[PDB]
Amino acid sequence: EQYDNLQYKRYDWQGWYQRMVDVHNRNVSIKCRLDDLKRLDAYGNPFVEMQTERRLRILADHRVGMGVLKLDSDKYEDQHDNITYGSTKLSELLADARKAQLGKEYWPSVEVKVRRPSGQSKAYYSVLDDARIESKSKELYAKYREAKKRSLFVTPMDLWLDVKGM
Amino acid sequence: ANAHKFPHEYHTPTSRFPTTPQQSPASDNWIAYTAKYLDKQLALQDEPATVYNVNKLWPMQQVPGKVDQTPFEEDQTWLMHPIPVHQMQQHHPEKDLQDLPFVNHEQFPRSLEWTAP
Amino acid sequence: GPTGCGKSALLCQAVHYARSRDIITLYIANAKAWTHGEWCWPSTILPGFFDAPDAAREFLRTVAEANGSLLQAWELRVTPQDLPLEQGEKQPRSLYDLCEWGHRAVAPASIDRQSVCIKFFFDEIRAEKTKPIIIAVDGWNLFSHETHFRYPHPDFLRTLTTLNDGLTDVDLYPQELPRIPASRLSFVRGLNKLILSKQDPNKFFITCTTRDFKPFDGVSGFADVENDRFKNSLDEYAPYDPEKDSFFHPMQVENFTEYEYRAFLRFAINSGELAGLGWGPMWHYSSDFERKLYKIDFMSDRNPQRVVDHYHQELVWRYEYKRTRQKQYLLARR
Amino acid sequence: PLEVQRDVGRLEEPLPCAGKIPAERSTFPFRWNTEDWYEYEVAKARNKRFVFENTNDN
Amino acid sequence: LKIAKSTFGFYLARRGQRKFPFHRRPHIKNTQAMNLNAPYFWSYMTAKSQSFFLPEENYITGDWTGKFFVSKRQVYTLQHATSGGKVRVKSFPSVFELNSPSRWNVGKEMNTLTKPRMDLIDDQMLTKKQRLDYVKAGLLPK
Amino acid sequence: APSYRADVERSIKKPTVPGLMST
Amino acid sequence: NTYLTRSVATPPISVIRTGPKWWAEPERMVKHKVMYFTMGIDQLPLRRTAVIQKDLKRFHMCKPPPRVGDATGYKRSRGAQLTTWYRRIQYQEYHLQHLFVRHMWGLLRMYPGNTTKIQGKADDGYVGYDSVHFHRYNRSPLPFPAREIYERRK
Amino acid sequence: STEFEQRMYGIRHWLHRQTSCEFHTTYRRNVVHDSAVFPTEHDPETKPSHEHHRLFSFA
Amino acid sequence: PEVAMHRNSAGLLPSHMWEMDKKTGKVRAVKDSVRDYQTKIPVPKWVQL
Amino acid sequence: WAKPKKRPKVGPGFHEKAQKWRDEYLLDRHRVLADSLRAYVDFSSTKRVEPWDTRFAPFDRVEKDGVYILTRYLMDDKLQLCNYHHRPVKRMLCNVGLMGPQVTTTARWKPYRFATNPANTTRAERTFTKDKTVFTGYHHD
Amino acid sequence: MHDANRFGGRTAYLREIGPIDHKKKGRLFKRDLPTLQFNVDVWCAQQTLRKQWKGRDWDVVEMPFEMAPKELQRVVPEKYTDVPIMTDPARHDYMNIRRKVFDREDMQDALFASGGAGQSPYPAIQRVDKAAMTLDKYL
Amino acid sequence: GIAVGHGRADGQKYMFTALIRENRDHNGSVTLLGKPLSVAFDDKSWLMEMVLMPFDEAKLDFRDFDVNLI
Amino acid sequence: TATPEKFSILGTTHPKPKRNGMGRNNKMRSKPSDNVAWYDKGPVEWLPRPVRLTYDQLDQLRDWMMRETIAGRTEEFNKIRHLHREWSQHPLMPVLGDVEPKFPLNLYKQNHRAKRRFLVRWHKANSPTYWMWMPRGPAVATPLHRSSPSQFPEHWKSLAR
Amino acid sequence: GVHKVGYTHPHHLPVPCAQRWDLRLARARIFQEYIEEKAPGAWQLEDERHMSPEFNTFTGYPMRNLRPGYGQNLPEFIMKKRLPNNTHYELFARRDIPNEDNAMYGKLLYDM
RNA sequence: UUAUUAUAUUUAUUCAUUUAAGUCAACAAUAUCUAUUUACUGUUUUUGACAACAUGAUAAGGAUUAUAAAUGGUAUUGCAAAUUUUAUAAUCAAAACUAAUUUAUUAUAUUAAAUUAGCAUGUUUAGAUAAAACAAUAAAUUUAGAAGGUAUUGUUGCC
Repeated sequence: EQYDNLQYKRYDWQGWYQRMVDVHNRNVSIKCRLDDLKRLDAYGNPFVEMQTERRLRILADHRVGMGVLKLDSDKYEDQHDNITYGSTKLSELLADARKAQLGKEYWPSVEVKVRRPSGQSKAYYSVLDDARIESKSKELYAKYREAKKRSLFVTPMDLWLDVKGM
Repeated sequence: ANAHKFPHEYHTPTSRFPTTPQQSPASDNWIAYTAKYLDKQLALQDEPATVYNVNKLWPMQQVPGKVDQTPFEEDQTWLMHPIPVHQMQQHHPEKDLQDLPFVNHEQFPRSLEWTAP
Repeated sequence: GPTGCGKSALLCQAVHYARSRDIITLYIANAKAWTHGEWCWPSTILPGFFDAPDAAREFLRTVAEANGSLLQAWELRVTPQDLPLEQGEKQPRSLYDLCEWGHRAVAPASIDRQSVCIKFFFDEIRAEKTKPIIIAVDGWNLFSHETHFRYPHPDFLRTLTTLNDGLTDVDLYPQELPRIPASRLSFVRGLNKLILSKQDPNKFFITCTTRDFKPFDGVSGFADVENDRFKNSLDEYAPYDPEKDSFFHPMQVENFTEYEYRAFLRFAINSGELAGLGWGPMWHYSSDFERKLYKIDFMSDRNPQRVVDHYHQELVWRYEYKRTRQKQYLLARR
Repeated sequence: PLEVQRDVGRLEEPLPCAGKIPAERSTFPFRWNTEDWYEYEVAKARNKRFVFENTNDN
Repeated sequence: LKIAKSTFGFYLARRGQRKFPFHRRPHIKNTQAMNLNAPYFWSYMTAKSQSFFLPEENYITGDWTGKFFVSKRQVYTLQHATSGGKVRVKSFPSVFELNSPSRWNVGKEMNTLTKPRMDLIDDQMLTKKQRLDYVKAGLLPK
Repeated sequence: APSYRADVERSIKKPTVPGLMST
Repeated sequence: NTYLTRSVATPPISVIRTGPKWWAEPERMVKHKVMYFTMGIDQLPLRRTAVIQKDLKRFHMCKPPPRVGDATGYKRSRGAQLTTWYRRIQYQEYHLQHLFVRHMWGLLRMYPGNTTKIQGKADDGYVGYDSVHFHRYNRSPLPFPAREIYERRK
Repeated sequence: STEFEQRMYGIRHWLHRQTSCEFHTTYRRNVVHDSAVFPTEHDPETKPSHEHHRLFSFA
Repeated sequence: PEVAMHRNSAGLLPSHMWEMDKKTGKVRAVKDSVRDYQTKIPVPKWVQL
Repeated sequence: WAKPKKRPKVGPGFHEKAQKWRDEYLLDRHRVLADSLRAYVDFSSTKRVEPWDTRFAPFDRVEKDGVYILTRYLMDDKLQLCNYHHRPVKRMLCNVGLMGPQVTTTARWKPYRFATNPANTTRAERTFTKDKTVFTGYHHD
Repeated sequence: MHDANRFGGRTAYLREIGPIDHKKKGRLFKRDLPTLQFNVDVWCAQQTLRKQWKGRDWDVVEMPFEMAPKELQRVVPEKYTDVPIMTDPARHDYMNIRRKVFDREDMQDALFASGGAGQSPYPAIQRVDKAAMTLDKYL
Repeated sequence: GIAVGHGRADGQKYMFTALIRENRDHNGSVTLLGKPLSVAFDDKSWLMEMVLMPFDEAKLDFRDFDVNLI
Repeated sequence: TATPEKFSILGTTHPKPKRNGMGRNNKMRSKPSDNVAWYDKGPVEWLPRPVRLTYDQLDQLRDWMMRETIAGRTEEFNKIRHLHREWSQHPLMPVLGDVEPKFPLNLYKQNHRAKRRFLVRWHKANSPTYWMWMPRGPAVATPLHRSSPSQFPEHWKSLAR
Repeated sequence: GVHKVGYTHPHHLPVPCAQRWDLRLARARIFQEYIEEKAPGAWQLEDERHMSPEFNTFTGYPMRNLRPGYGQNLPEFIMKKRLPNNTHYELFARRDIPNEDNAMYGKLLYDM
């Protein structure tokens, strides 16, 4: 809340400069420490547990920092309106973060970074299809032994690979 | 009509680079490719992926069902793809008011570390 | 071990230990050449497994010239005695001839031929059950992980008739097919098959995880090509655990201690001076050893590779002040 | 070195009262992780405003 | 200015060979309006997208008595080329018209159509001094 | 100040051929 | 050599004069050190030059020794012959560094830049992919593509 | 205390010459999250999708 | 030219509009296209005034 | 002040020299367009000289061996279809991915206007003498 | 300056080759610095983005909370939104959770509860015996 | 046991402070910006040696000292 | 359309000149410059050309010696060691009162390019073939380098008498 | 590799849980935002000159979007454009007037 | 050339931009005791700041006053406060060079959104010529202190 006490205090610019300095301060930084919400409720259910607030943070990614949901309402310039509209968007966010009270499916999915196929397991890619490879390779060399009679260099497309010619 | 033949000059505003090519049919990994083209007889069409969703595009949550592109790992792919360079003047939604780097308009002179409560 | 310690110096010794005792010794002087090489060609004999002829053809040459002594007396157990021999090519009756058979050929006939040889060369190394065999590969970590050779776009297998109606984006946008796991490399399969397949106490693996990766500190624009220390270095950016990404037992090799580092750098400069590759006549401008030892220990952490690069930088050490003071002390005595 | 009487006159001045502090690898020096060092320095810049001062403390 | 080529010579000063910021050069001198780069013939000096709507000057907002000339940002259409009526674009000295219509003009704004720097210069418009400087140049030799 | 003191023999006066252009 | 575009030459002293700026750039003389070192060639002129710069860099801040009137001028003469020596020491090394490198590229098969001579492999000036019709100095119309002096295989 | 605050907003008068001031008030406010208006109910059977979040979707 | 330069073909050329001279191999001139351009959509099809 | 001195009138009847000149120039604009457009298109349909620089690896390797193998077999028909322009081939070649990343880092490529020479450009005098009548921005031939 | 061996060759996007007539030839944006400077900032960012995305040994896989690893069985604040969360102070496990990767062979329980022959996804981990005698122990 | 000092060059463009403690186990290290002095200074001799002078100039041994620079 | 058969004032303007000076102000006619490269003078061209020795060359080179060490192809070395012995002898101490000529003052202004042009031309004439201040050849007693190639240790069996 | 991002609907999993996209959906609903269908996946370029500590001008926020083709005629841009209402330009409209004493009042009223 | 102190010293050079006029005065609408004030009408005699002459006024430019925190000047550079006595010349969208007082990007990768630059390939080559001593690194081929003017703000002086 900033009113002017300078050359901008009295005459005809008293209004529009005052209007500016307030529409330039239309924000109302709504805050609430999430841990405060971990109270009981008048229905008797625990309001917000670890399963719920987890959904809350991911619902407002950059907003909820340092464990305090920070909602800055900058829509309207009537500051009281920003309080009403701000509180409006506020309860809606709790309305959904409370969904994890319902069931397992409403619990958000914790993100787990799993390694690529580890080298130990990537080894088994080598011995994969042991029975078939020995059989198919045993023949392909024969077709190869015949093939190098006709030409100098043979392609994989000669022996096995099927490039879709026509 | 002939747009699908002409890939570039019809770049609508909502369209974005780097353009996502048509997806290789099921070449999601090497086994998917090898079993499809090199070794058809291989039993494992695709190695067992996670039953739960696997968002490789982390942390950029992309719309599902959309043919999506993993950031290019090898440089050769980065330069050769058609990417525009910023020829014309630069514009940004917020600081277009502050016209240039030189002329920084300040509607109100406040300390650059003025933190609105 | 840490990147740039005595990672491969152990290996080169391990072979010198082996080939001195005359045991047959396979040695990949650069596992980079296979997994990170000039080109990668599908093996013609083998379906779904790829070959790298640049290193294979060489590997066949070296395994011949290296163990030509034993491999002559090393008779071939299981391989067809009817491989297509050119006009004037004798039949292989010892493996030594089989490796001669591949690399001694006029390309591009060698490429199709080396794919067969690398398929059967191991067929003898595996079949053996008595002759002790030692397998060494400098850079095993490259064999377990992917290879920068990427599978070709499937349209290369469709023999595209034309472009406009080709429905084909190989010309327009380079898109990345998955990398080829080095375990699909037939020669690496030759090794990897022996690792899993048990009952082979004849073959042994003394291997070294190399770490020469392009150092990335969190932000790295373009390198300065006027002076770029890592252009020939490898580009992985991949964290490697030998535990979960191999079967061999970890032998953690560490930077020198001040004991071994001492006897090394004592050798490194003094013996170098004796061969004339040191200061020589202008020695007295250079500092003594204790300063040269102490200072390098500071800058090098006693890392053997860094020692070399820092030893080469005794040249521009600007703020040495021993000799200029010592000579002034000598002139006082005089 | 701290306990070394570098003094030429006052070799009866004591070592600093902590001459036996324990040196470990975790605490000192501060050799830290690169990408995490980003995550710290960034999150510091954004969380400047998220001060909740209206509390029930003493 | 040293030579007031219009009413705006008396006011503004050359300020030397001043280096304005890019794209903020004050006078909109589109002397590069017609520089034909055939490959980019549809992207050069045109709408960067080919799904924009035509500019305003190609259209009529209200009941006009009549425009003396239609502006140079107007884009030429087939209706322009086929109706054939006198279509005028402002330029020095007085005005330029498209008397000989063609379809090679359809789709390009009038900026790319006219030639701003007419090669034929006026020995009449330039005093003995400024003509002399053209004589040394070889643009107006003697 | 003199650095790299050495005792090799002297040279011959005028050891370089004169320039391409001069007065 | 990744640099192949046309070049501009500067006399030895006009480069030697830059000292620690480019001539005695610390890492540069470390480069030509290793290159000398690895080739089995003794790095005698480099370490001969290295001490020259290292002393000059260390003492570039001080005043010149007080010019007291000496009718003999021996000090001013000694101030010159010791200098022209130092220049002649770097003259040899400056040429020496260019000698081996171009010859070195003869061993790695790296085509040097334009107007560049490798003793045996490119006796006269090599010029490929220039900005002009002809060899800039020999007035020979270039062949397309850029002519090659080494054998194709590795 | 509102009696104190109106001592504060009167500081703007008697400030030293050529010195404007701005106030950053930060007051706790009790807010009712009445579930009657905002019900924490199950998902909609037809889950909305990206098709419901183009431009002007808020409109 | 950025991407699909090779995709262009002589089939895209409106060769009948102009005339070619075999000696120069170039376009000496062009004929009149306003008179003989008979296009069923001067205004597009879905346009109905 | 060099007090701003007037330029005289535009001259009597020069306007007629204007409406004329601008018009029949805009007519010339057509043929130079029609000529250069053809030159651009018919350039795109022709073959180019190979964009790679044979001097540098991996294109020093003999035609029989090396990346010339995959160039000759796996993609041969394709590299002729793309007409050997230096924009598609470096994109096609990057797709095959059987040479790794050595397209950009290792393999050095011909300069731009050296790579727009059409096939059978033997004399190096050629790359600079491309015709001047056409306005293309040096994509033409 | 724009010597084509600069900036990984990507300087070729900004180069007007030859004796240009500064007035008529030569694109404008190639002249002003900040546009040249803003452009290099794009490409230079790519190499970081490339290298950050070449080290993606881990693959992101969501998981219902109940059967996730016991490391992430707590509230996990999003990145850049809190002081880096050391995994477990009491367990002497001080590693950023966003940096802790879990092995695919470790988690074939839920992720591949559809495994049938549970090895069929992947064989189990062969953990090294860190206690019995080996060359490290001089034996 | 930590002593703090301040250093400035180029007027203000460079400012570093050097926390220093006595690493009793003789295996102390000098580190800078979360990396050993090598990685920050790119293993350059003529720079890493300047950081060494203050230790040797005072006749002390840096193996005892643990110095981080901020 | 139908491009008028004779153009009224398109070609009827004034002729335009083509620039005929290969350089600044379009005046510098072709003439042998100072930048000319005398390939004859010594194994390197004089003047030398800008030579960069990047770390890619070294590491590639280090692989190269891995060949001529084991392949025994020591000959390619034997050009070097002789190329170094000749071109690295101790440069003789110049005699008192001798110096390279500097540009004589007052002949031109200080800013006129005639300052550097003379220095370059003087440094052209003193090609390394004319470098007499440095000794070399057969008569110079080489105390540092061994004389014969077999004295280099790769022929250690022959060194053993 | 270019793929089709999978959305396993949370129901048909062994142990159900709200997929992360569902939250990303449920967020955009609350704070009315625009989910772009044609957003590229490869283009995750962060403003390095600002959001990295080692750089000189570390502001922590992404100042400029490194999309070079970004213009004001774009649709998404105009959604986020700042209207000039009550900005620097308003102040300059009323304060930067020829006779700065006239903004205070009409002069006649004063001389009255 | 008189008995705490250094010029010899690289790094550069092709650069241009401006449009199509309009000042002869002031006027609460909500929540404070009521005014239609709702829609507060009264007909016309001058020529400076201009397209023109019209006094002042702050700059560019180095050459001989720091050893324990400083390298840019006043004589004057378009729009400024007493000389008036032809005359609207002002930015608005879409617009045409002749101009002394200017870093333009030179061959691994190159146009994404208010409209933005196609000909000049020719040995980083004529003559002219540009700018440093400052958190960097060049410290000497060398300095107060004697000198004349026909001019008389003084050599672009006069004769």
